[PDB]
Amino acid sequence: NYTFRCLQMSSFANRSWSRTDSVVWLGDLQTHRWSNDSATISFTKPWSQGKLSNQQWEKLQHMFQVYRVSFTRDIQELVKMMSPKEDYPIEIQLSAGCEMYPGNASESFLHVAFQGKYVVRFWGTSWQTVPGAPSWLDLPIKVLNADQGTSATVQMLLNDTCPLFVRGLLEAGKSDLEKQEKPVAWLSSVGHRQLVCHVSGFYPKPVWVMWMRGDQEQQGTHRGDFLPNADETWYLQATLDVEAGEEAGLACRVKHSSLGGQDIILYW
Amino acid sequence: AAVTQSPRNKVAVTGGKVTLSCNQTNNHNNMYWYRQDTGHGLRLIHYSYGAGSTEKGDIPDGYKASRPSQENFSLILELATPSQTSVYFCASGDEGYTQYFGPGTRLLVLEDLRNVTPPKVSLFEPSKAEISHTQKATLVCLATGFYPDHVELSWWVNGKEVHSGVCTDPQPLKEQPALNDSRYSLSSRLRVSATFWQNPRNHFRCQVQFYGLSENDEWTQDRAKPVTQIVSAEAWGRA
Amino acid sequence: QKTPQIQVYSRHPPENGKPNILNCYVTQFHPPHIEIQMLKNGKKIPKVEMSDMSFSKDWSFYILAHTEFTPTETDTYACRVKHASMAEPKTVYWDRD
Amino acid sequence: TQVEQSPQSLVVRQGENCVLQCNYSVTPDNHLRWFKQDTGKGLVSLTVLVDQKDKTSNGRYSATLDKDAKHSTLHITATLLDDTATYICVVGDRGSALGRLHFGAGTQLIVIPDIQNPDPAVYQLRDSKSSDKSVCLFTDFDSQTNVSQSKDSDVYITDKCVLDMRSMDFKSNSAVAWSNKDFACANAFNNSIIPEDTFFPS
Ligand SMILES: CCCCCCCCCCCCCC[C@@H](O)[C@@H](O)[C@H](CO[C@H]1O[C@H](CO)[C@H](O)[C@H](O)[C@H]1O)NC(=O)CCCCCCC
Ligand SMILES: *[C@@H]1O[C@H](CO[C@@H]2O[C@@H](C)[C@@H](O)[C@@H](O)[C@@H]2O)[C@@H](O[C@@H]2O[C@H](CO)[C@@H](O)[C@H](O)[C@H]2NC(C)=O)[C@H](O)[C@H]1NC(C)=O
Ligand SMILES: CCCCCCCCCCCCCCCC(=O)O
Ligand SMILES: *[C@@H]1O[C@H](CO)[C@@H](O)[C@H](O)[C@H]1NC(C)=O
Ligand SMILES: *[C@@H]1O[C@H](CO)[C@@H](O)[C@H](O)[C@H]1NC(C)=O
Repeated sequence: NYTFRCLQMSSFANRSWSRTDSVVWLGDLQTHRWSNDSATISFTKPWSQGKLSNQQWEKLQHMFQVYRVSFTRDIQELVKMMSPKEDYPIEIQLSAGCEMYPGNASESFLHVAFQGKYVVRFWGTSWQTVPGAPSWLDLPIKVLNADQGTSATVQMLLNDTCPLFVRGLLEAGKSDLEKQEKPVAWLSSVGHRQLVCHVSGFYPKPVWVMWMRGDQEQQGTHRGDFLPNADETWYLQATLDVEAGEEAGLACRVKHSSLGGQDIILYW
Repeated sequence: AAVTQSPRNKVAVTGGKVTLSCNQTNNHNNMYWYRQDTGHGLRLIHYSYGAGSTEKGDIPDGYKASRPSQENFSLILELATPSQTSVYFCASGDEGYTQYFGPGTRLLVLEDLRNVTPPKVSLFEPSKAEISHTQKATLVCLATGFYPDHVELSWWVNGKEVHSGVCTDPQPLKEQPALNDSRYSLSSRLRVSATFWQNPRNHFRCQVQFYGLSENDEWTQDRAKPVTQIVSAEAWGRA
Repeated sequence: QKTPQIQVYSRHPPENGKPNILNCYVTQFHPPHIEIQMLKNGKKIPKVEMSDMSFSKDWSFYILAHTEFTPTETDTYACRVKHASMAEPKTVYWDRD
Repeated sequence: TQVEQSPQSLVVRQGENCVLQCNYSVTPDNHLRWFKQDTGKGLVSLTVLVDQKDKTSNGRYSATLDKDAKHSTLHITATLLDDTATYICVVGDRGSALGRLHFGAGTQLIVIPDIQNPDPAVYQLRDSKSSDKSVCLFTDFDSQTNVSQSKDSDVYITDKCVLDMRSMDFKSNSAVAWSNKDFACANAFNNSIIPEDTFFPS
């Protein structure tokens, strides 16, 4: 049950300087990137083209190439239309794609953020502001919705191209997507004292980490955030707060799908 | 969706302040100023997204813009130059792509106004032989002795402008093709039916709208100040 | 403008003498213009690899710096972060654990 | 110059068709518009093409647009005299007010009128306010006659000019000649190759 995401981030420093950079995710694996520096969209996987032919991908990339230049001018021109209401620096962010469900089902989304706040989306056959959005965006919205050609393209991108493409990706990237890498663990410590069970190298994201005395799961164990490694595996740590000289017979048990029922138990 | 431009035609001196204005009652947020020079397309000078906004176009140098209100977008040439001789077009629009254009403003920027001079207009009455040979009568109007070439010749019958049966020289000819600042002449014809000319109640008139100096242009010479003005010539029909 | 959270951690379990990779995860900041250095004993480590910048559901940015390192008894490692939100640069040290 | 037109100029006889190219490199290309501009007047819209492959019509004007080739044509069927004008190609790069319009330099059309029944003559017309000055009007000659400017520079001869008496469906060429400096209408157009059947009255 996977979500495809096209994260775009655009900084407009002043009247004449901007950059637009994109990264693309399928679940928690990167499939593409597009640096401002580059004329073309980069694959970060062997299967990033999906099941699209070369001719289909070139036409798709060319649409984006025209979009990026066109997007840059439009923002610049929308700032002029609104000024002095809003001025630079400005940060535009888009989050777009589709979440895939079993059978043939999917929802597509295209959400826009202005200075870090979600304000606009494409919905149905038009742009609209979401709740909380400042009412001055109604002029930008009226202007964007005048562009009939863009509406029809975006509707085709959201309704048809996204789900079709992502069906292709999941077929093409099944083995990378369904990969199983094993966690490795280690222990450590730092008037109280805090024990730390480190777990690292595991894929996919789901994992269980408890501190234990025998069978007694120490309901007290604080779970950290999922931090990434550079090789598309995950890192997590669980801390437990204890009295000094009370570390005897404490263990860290971790369960994970790659271990095949054979849990890692480390004893202090 | 109508757009108006004033003035329609201006003769100005280097160093002068010229102000081309454009009024628009459509409540369009957006307005645009272009200039058209032979061998180019229209090129964008300045534009506006609303009262208070002015934006630089592709060729803004030489021009200031001014949007005092939703109705008026004014183009200001602070220190005029001969290079700004052009035909200037204004346009307006709402959020859509259509730009609704104005009728155009012709500007000529001279080095000096010393030779500026209005036309003498003469109306010439149809030949008695033409009437009998063709059953048609051709009046001829003749604007002469004028400079520069910014004239508009129009024909009027009983106080109403006529275009049917007219044609005016595509450009005026030079009276002294040697001399650098030669005065011009311009001819025009109005051909009508012999019985129309023979009706003594039809009043014919050739009018030349000459464009020259303003009230505010300084005049150093003895002769009459060659102001923007109308000269006409006039005749009635006869059996 | 929000203050960036920095977290330094090793890929593999840290054994002295053994080659390893040191990660620095910088998160929850905006705007995205940021300067990230990985330090060894205060000196700037050369050829630090950087991930592409990205963001979370709350639109806050994040990025992963990493570099090869072999930990030792004596050597200190850090991640140094300059960003408009902070008056001074912020250094967080590797916990060795 | 992102918008180029061909031909730069062309001359056709009344009733003939003609075709006008416009090629462009503007990106993107939302829509293409064709303007008609009369000498002196301003911009009259003829048609606007919007689709990837599009076709439009407007009476005797028809037009195509192919956005892959980035190319458009304007067909005029059965030219009339009023078509004498500059024709201007314009590409808008957005489907909204955020667009810039990129203008072609024009194609100059001239339509030569079909003079049905020539009756070439040279008449003398007198001034209403002062009947000792006059002009000489060479008129009613077909479009295959050329009118040359004079030998003496004190004599003035304007170039030919067609007028259209609309209620009668009647066109006629004309040229005017005059001089203060022993000037007569029989001698006025000596320097032009005029027909032998030209009528010199009285
Ligand atoms: C301070 C103001 C805040 C602004 C907030 C607005 C947020 C909306 C941002 C996204 C808008 C899309 C930008 C480009 C668009 O305006 C238009 O200029 C171009 C170019 O449009 C022009 O050319 C095309 C031909 O390619 C059409 O002819 C169109 O009619 C024309 O306008 N459209 C396309 O390329 C389709 C791109 C769809 C991108 C979806 C993003 C994942
Ligand atoms: C494309 O689909 C929309 C409706 O789908 C929603 O919006 C998409 C962009 C995407 O986010 C989906 O996941 C959403 O479920 C169609 O919009 C409807 O259009 C009809 C008539 O055209 C109109 O009466 C309805 O109001 C629209 N529905 C909604 C919910 O707004 C749209 O027509 C589709 N377009 C194409 C070209 O396929
Ligand atoms: C954006 C929704 C449509 C999804 C279909 C596009 C599939 C191609 C994925 C690679 C495109 C990368 C371009 C990102 C463009 C951007 O957001 O700036
Ligand atoms: C725009 O901002 C950049 C830095 O973000 C700076 O280098 C440049 O001076 C600015 N440009 C202008 C025209 O002021
Ligand atoms: C981003 O790309 C555009 C077009 O390739 C370029 O004009 C611009 O200068 C680039 N900006 C930066 C900051 O690199």
